[PDB]
Amino acid sequence: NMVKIVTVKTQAYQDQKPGTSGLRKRVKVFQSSANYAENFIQSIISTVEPAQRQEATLVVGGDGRFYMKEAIQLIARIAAANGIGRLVIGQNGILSTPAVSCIIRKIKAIGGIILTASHNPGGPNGDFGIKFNISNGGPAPEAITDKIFQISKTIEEYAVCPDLKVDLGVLGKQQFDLENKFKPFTVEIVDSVEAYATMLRSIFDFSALKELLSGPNRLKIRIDAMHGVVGPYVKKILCEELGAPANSAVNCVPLEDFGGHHPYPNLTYAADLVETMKSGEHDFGAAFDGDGDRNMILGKHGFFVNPSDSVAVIAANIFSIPYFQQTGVRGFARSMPTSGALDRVASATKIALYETPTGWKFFGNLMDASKLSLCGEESFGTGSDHIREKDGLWAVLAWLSILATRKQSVEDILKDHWQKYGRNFFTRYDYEEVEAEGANKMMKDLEALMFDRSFVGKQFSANDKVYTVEKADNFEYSDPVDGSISRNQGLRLIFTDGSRIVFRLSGGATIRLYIDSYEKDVAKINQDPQVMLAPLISIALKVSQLQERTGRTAPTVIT
Ligand SMILES: [Ca+2]
Repeated sequence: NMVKIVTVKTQAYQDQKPGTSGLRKRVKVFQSSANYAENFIQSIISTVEPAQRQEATLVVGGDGRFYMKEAIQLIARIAAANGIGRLVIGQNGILSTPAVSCIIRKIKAIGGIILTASHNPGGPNGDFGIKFNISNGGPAPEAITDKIFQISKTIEEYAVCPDLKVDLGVLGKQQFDLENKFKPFTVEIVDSVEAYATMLRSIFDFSALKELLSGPNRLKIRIDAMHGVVGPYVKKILCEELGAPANSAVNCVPLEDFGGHHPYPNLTYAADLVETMKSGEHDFGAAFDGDGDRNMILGKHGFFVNPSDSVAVIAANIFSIPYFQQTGVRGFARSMPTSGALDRVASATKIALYETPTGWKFFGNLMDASKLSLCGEESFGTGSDHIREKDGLWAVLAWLSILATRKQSVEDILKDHWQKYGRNFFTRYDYEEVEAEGANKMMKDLEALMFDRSFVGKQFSANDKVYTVEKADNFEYSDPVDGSISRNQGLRLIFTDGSRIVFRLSGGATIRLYIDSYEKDVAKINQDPQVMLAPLISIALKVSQLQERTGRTAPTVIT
């Protein structure tokens, strides 16, 4: 642990873009491309001014996928050589994305490097990702990721301590003396769960939750971490501390290949959990994605809570949670394609509702302005301003808190909610890997059609019901915090009855078609969703001429 600093000549790569969720490549790319990881790590660290490196701490950890520990060792060797004073690293390299955000904010780190590719498959033939978060605990913004990219493109050398090796498996402080450097390099290995659990212990009423989850008359739960990073969090918090029986923790051992499956929480990737819930034995089920910031919520018999409804239900019962009883509710937000269910709650309770373009930064900005308490995305995303990433296990404890106060089943809570606010039937059609020319033509033609002065007021017949266009545009957002203007964020068809159709191209092309059908009638709100959605789906396909432009007669995926 007495080690030399050396300078390594390297050759730059041209494709190392950090994106909004990190640099992601196949594992084999990282393995076969000389200094691929080294170059990128150096580029991140070179964004930190030399004068500020010794007093800086970086938080480092990841989702447990293959190659993670090797990448972490590399980050330590390079951080040390570059004069970064300290790393804080989760035991075994493990930290969920929400735990990283938690720890950065708690210890006032300059940021963190997260070894995750989120839900993407891992293993020797899978994907790997390197994500950079800054001092507010959230994703590095474009100005920073721009700078990292620029540096990586022309880098000709990096600094490294080749003989430095960190023991990731044992808790505590390891110090490294660097040759011809006065100050030591320090690594603190922390328990992967402790800080995050201590945070949750202050947010939620663990006494109430222990009462709910323990004993003969307990709420019966099945919580599926999909062999990813949230596993130990489930075991240590829900089972060990809150007393849920050990069987409650499903697929809660992190695996380097996530068990050979894709850790994304939806009805088909988490098919095993759904089949478990179908037996009527359990009251509540949930699944998480690989790095822990997405969640799916299930009730008895595998009743599916739509993510757009989940955030609305949490909003409508938000003072069941001690944190909000103390902060108050500062605002609500959803991404524009997410259903308008949250809006109904916000309008009725007179709380601001922010409708943002797709992406974290819009939520993070509003939170940093003390204007946003609770946010949701239709893509299984739920969060609050307790940190600056979405948080799947948090959403689960929010649901458990509501179940404890309401003393009703998941399905009955939703039925009561629909009765009170009306129901926003919702689905998302994905058309994957469509020919770009056809997708682009479809969008440009539709947008032109929508811009015509006569389009507003146009009527579309169902069947029975007539839909009337209230507004039609290509969504634009002026950020109230950083002043940026986001344009071309999705074609919106907004109907006078509270329903909407939205088309986006994904950022082969992917078309995402979102259908939001609002119904107030008692005779309609408990019908089957794809049946109730069929009229607007028909209207959407006809006005867009999607089949004509793409050759597709059906979506690839329906959620
Ligand atoms: Ca994720």
